[PDB]
Amino acid sequence: MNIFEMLRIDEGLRLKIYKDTEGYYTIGIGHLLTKSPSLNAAKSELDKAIGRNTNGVITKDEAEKLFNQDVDAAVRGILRNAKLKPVYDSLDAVRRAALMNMVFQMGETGVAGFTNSLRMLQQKRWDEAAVNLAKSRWYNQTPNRAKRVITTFRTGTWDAYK
Ligand SMILES: [Cl-]
Ligand SMILES: [Cl-]
Repeated sequence: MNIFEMLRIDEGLRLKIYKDTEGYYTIGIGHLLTKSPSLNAAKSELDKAIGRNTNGVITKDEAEKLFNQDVDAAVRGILRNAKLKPVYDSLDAVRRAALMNMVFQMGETGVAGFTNSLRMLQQKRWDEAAVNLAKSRWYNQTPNRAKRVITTFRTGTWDAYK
């Protein structure tokens, strides 16, 4: 298992524009197009991202390419963020994948706001962090996915995804 497979599981794969759990227009493997309520705006962002007139539909290859870019961006966002980098540097490989999953879902800024949980992860206080992470809107809104990521930080293994 790895980051790509893990996210592919959590996000799924859709080839036509769709609305995510927050009702925003998305496509592919969790690639957020826009927060605006306009479908046209979404088709516009889509074409600009793919580089052709898509008409709201993309191929598998195109989805994958977006996904690759998004994963890379996530790492790099981690590494440039002063509250995140240090955490990431302290963790082992499986747990780094759990931090990336969260950044991919909620953005760098959203995760950096889990100050207290971050501190706990840095200290390697697994159970405590797991409890603190669950006291969040993130957990109450997408509880199954959040449980998977949380178990991942708690245990340092991929069991939740096997
Ligand atoms: Cl893009
Ligand atoms: Cl969920």
